[PDB]
Amino acid sequence: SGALDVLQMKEEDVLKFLAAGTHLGGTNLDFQMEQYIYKRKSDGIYIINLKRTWEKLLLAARAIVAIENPADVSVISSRNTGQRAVLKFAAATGATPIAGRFTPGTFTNQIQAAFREPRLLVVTDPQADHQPLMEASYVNLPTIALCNTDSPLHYVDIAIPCNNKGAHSVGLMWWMLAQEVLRMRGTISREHPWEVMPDLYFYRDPEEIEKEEQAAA
Amino acid sequence: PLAKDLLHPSPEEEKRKHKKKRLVQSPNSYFMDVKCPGCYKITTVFSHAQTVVLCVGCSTVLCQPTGGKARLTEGCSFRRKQH
Amino acid sequence: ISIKLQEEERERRDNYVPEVSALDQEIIEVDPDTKEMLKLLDFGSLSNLQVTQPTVGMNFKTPRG
Amino acid sequence: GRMHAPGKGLSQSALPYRRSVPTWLKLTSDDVKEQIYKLAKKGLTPSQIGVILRDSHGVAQVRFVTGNKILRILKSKGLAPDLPEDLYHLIKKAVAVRKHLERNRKDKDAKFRLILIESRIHRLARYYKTKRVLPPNWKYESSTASALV
Amino acid sequence: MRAKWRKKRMRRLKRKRRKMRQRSK
Amino acid sequence: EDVQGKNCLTNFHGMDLTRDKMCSMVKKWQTMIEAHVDVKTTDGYLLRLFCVGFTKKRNNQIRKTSYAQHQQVRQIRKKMMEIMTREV
Amino acid sequence: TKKRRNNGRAKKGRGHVQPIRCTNCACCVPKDKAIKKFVIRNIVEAAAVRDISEVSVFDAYVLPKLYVKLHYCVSCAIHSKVVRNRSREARKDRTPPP
RNA sequence: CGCAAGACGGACCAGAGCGAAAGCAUUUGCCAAGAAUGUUUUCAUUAAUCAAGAACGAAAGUCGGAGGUUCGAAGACGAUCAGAUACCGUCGUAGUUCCGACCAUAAACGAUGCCGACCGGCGAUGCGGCGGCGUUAUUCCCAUGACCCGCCGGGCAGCUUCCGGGAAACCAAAGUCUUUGGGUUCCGGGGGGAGUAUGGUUGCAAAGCUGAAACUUAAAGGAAUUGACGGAAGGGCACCACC
Repeated sequence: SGALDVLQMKEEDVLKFLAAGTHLGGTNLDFQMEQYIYKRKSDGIYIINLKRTWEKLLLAARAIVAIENPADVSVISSRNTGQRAVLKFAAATGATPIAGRFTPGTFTNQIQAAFREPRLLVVTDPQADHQPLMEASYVNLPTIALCNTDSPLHYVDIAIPCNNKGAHSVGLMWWMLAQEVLRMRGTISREHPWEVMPDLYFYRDPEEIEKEEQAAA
Repeated sequence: PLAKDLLHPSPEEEKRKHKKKRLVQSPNSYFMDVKCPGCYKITTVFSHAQTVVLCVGCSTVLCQPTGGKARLTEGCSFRRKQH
Repeated sequence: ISIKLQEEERERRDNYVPEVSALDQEIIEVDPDTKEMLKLLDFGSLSNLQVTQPTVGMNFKTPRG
Repeated sequence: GRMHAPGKGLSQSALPYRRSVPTWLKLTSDDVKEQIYKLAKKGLTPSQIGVILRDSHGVAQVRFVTGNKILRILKSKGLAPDLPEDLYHLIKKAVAVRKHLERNRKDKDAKFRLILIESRIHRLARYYKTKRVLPPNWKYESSTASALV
Repeated sequence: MRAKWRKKRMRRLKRKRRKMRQRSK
Repeated sequence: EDVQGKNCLTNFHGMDLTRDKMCSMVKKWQTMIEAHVDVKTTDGYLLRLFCVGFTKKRNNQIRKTSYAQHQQVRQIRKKMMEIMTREV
Repeated sequence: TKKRRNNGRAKKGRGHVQPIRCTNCACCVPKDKAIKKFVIRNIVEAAAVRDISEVSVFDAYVLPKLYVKLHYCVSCAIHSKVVRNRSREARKDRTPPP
């Protein structure tokens, strides 16, 4: 990510951030997130530094590529938004998804059915996905987190500063991270705007799913 | 944050802090070239004056004392002078 | 429950993608303060960034009680 | 923490690092001393002198401009008071309170604040007798106090 | 026996000892 | 004051507010400001005018309380007394 | 053992508060300690707002309300079922109930 | 509708303020006092805590006046009751109020000595100061108020956290303690006997301050858990319950 040109932030990537809204923080600020910030607005909303966002994205992707067997990375979302995004990320990268309800004791109770024993976690929200962050602290699990400006950084080893609230922002942030782990692995080249479209990862409200079910004809 | 540059406080952080609690102790006051338009002479007034600084050869009364910074009378301008 | 397909609206339909993405805005709405931070990156001037007149009267907090 | 209050105030005056005089100040150390003499003759304390100087005449610290400080400039020539200004002001306050408390025996709060002020006096008296800037024979008595204005 | 009433009893018992001691004076 | 013949001729004796209204006005989280003025008209009628005032929570006021200082209260009270004298 | 942090009452930096009298009983209770409940209440509930408005000399006359600030003795209050005992978790809830 | 007297200061009134604590709430004036902030003012170690000694010290209570509205120890009754010298009710003296003199005690409590340093996060509030788009008033600009968004200090607090501690309940202090030493005052040593006897001392008195022993005893006690129990709160079931 650093002092390098091949992994430097490109122009269409900035348009994809600014369009999604990954530069819009909360109204609140976590004390641990004060470095991943530029300034407030009027209306009180904190603006994230998209460079620092990209620096954490590549650091995260670097950590994800360093895991040799991909099938032991846990890609966790509980909140609606990320459910689809993580389910596609694991298709792209050959990781294992946990979309929705996280059973307490998946990482801890060795007799449970959902006893997955990963080497690295990715987390859509530290607040909503707090149980797996806590259970990472019982079986040594590094955690990557998609952290809003008011996301608690307890048990978070790389915090990617985003707007993990908004549906566009999350789908985008997962797509960026999925496309970067593949580029670093060497499954895509960096000269081709990637065939997979960031709209593929977006959560779709069932008002907008029943907008598709009508408007085909 | 664990790691803070305690020797190198960014000037946004230093001017924020209490004057006594700054890495090196530094006041929040300054001297003003206060000039009234009626008179010719530039008087040196202290920002946190706490007296009635008069025009010597009376054309006016320049500042009036308050809690902190004195009120410079309407008509008067000020340059903050430094070394 | 857990069946073979999973289940032709979750495996097949979830590969739904429109003509052009919602991130393909011709005119991106933008405040002067994220213009101020992109100006302190390599991205000082883009063509498809229409900077709004800034929001006036800071009045966003929920009244207490 | 204050002497006779629970107050943990931090309203201190904070001198700058650079003891070096500024540039703009055109008054030489002698004319500052001459103006200090002019203020002392009018009937002002080293506290009141220092305020009037830094306000109207842009002289931050007399110690910075000259070598010496305002009481030691008063004292060298003999414009300094016989008993210190701060112990004067406590004795002045104690005579004010005691006069109020002559016809207000009900005012128990006053009486308690008098004892706190009396303690400030005795405490400073004891300090200045170690530095012999008061006679060893001196002792603040509240009956002898009204003559000490 | 509430501790306040134990005190009151012991206080009135002490008052009846400065009666039998008040005769020899 | 006078009774002519099937006509009780009456004269103003004192205005009062309805307990209903007076109670409705006294809300928590604001300062009540009362005043009273011993005054005399140009004709020799002597009145005691009691004023009441309540500080207003502003249009954009996010802070819960709407209290005056005491100097603010007593300057208001001083203007109440000044005006009730001035207009009697 | 200490049940409440704020020892039942709402004084922190006082030492003394003026007492009031519980309305049901008449027991001297500290103001801050007392369970104060303000009651705005129509002089007639529902059965008579029909009948009285019909015999209202006026056309479109709103009724008055009755404004009484009740104080309560802690016993006064719990017997009268104004405040219930709560679980040691739910004791810490200070939001007035919906 | 008035008149008189004496209490008392509702609602506003807050986990708000001030005070060393006890305490302090109509208006206005006078009187001295005070913390906090502001300070490129002054003195220059003057300080922290404290045997002796001292000031203030709720309520009740005592002595001599003044006043006595309400309320009400004692007492007189009227009920309840087996009894009821009590709870309930009607009267009601001392007292409650004011003045001068005592008394010096309260679960006088944050049951938490004072001073100082350090170690988390958060949004509030009160006081002062400083800065910043905007709205409103004195409209005629200012500059001041009223909101608004921040920061700094000082205060009463609150929430939150595996800082750490603790027997735990809990505590940003009750932490920085076997990795034990920042300064200093008071004070505890199983339960009773006992805050008793005795001596001194203060007090007009009531009593307060200091204060044992014999003897007796295997526990008394703290916090938390489970159960049973309630003349506590809520929910649920049953024609061996009701409708």
